[PDB]
Amino acid sequence: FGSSYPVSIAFIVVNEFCERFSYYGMKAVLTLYFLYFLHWNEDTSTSVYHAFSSLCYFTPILGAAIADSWLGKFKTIIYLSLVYVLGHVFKSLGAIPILGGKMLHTILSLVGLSLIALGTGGIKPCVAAFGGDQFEEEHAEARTRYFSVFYLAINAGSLISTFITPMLRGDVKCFGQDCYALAFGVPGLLMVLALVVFAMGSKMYRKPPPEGNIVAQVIKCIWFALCNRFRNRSGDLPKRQHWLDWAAEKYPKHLIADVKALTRVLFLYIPLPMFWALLDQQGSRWTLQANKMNGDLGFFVLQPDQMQVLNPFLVLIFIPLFDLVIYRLISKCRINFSSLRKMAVGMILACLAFAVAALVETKINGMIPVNKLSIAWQLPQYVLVTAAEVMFSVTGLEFSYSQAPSSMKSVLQAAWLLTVAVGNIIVLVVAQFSGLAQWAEFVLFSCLLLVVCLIFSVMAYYYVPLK
Amino acid sequence: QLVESGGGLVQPGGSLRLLCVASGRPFNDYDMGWFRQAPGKEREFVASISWSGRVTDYSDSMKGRCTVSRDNAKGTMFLQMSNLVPRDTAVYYCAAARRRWTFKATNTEEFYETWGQGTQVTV
Ligand SMILES: CC1=C(C(=O)O)N2C(=O)[C@@H](NC(=O)[C@H](N)c3ccc(O)cc3)[C@H]2SC1
Repeated sequence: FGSSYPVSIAFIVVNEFCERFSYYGMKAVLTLYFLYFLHWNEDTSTSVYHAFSSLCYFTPILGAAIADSWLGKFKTIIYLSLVYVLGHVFKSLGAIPILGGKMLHTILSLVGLSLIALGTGGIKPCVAAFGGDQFEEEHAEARTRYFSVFYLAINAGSLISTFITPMLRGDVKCFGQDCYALAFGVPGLLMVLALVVFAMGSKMYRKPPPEGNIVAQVIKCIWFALCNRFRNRSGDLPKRQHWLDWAAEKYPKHLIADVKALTRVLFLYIPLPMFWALLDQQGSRWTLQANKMNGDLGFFVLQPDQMQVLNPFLVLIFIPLFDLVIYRLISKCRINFSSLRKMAVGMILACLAFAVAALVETKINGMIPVNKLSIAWQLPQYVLVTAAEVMFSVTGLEFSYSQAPSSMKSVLQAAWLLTVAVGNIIVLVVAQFSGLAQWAEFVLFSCLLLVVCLIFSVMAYYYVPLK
Repeated sequence: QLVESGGGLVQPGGSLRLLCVASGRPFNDYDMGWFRQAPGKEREFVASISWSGRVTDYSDSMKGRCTVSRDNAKGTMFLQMSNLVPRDTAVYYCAAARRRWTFKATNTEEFYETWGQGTQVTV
């Protein structure tokens, strides 16, 4: 309406919602489909679920490599959305028990899962980079609000999925048997709708062309830089003032600078997988903690598992609260939150959330059940962790964009998602080790988060901003 | 390994509780399931319980209703049938399968490698 926000983002945000919703609709039923339709092991079902999740987390590499080196965005997004839709077609087509059995179902399900992972890893970074690219580089104030609304749409899709998916798998009769075809068809239709709404804004988007084989040039420049300093028995100036400064006999400065910026941001992100792994220990351990506290609430019996819903919901209350109020208040005075202090204070908030969880666990273990904790008293730690997530993830998206060279805007987003992926891998590997008391586990997680925050703050103090 | 099943006769419309005792190796490393072989029939899947007990499945019949559940300590797994009808007058086998990655259907005989002895639960 004459503002600084292009109408085109209206198509992007509405797309991402329709995507996340669909994704969270398909993932939720996934395990059950393995167990009660394909009749797989608990081991096999869990392994396939985790492998699918890891592939979804790691395909952003392929997505960004395509987008920033070839076809640009809006053609990586379009084609990978088509791949996503084909994967959904196979998934739903492989869940109707009328054709084949135990051989066609398995193959179709696995192929659909692979295609879904490929599509997700390549609709994730490219869509965010595209929406950011819709804004002029001078409009960094509106781009932050756009990223806040992007995260808000993601979380709203997650919440609506958690609230609507059981309605689709409850007492349905696809073919003399539970209706898993609908549980995947509805996400498939939502993905198709997301693709349609995205493609309907084609005439409005601000498609910037790719700048060449960015990935190949970056790899070649780094390899030449690391090979040229090898002046073992001789040499006087292998590479001075940086490890990229004498990789300049080729690769003009306009590429050396971009490689430098990418390297700086990657070094900054180095410890983020640890933070993601530590923060992810709140959808499982906190459910176990909630299992040991009263959940009547006096009004409605609240199952511990339902407490998970409090993560997205609180975010929907903090994203507008922060971006519109708290941050504004921080800007009322001289205080300068530089998008890297926001992330550090978010890490600190997560550390405090796990410290509060440890204190609550100690209080639970202090029973002797007159002093039985309600399902409340889990509210403070959820509030703290959700505030940490809001102040970290949105700021990290904006930081990955604003600090990315124009030629590799969707590669820094891929690096962000890959920190998330490595955090997931760390979670997977550490899940097999459990020999500590729950209160000691929470204390250890809080201490580890404090150490991670300290390391990240020290590294971000010496970070050289792109400019 | 070396699963032993113990049941007995019951009356129509009553509830019976079969027991499967596994001895020799840990009971937290085995996916377990129940099968029945009515005289003249091949074998019918009855119920399944995973190694951890979290995942439990029952055949379409599961006459009236069933409830399978294991106790990894002492290796006792039991099946709780409630509304037994003149059918299901069959020997109930106990099948034990180790933990492993596989695409075999958990509700089939091919999936399970260790079979116990039957128990004639007539009605
Ligand atoms: C990069 C990334 C992703 C993603 O891979 O697409 N995002 C989601 O998906 C979002 N998740 C939430 O908004 C949830 N409130 C949430 C739940 C647990 C967490 O440790 C962090 C965020 C965010 S998170 C980081």
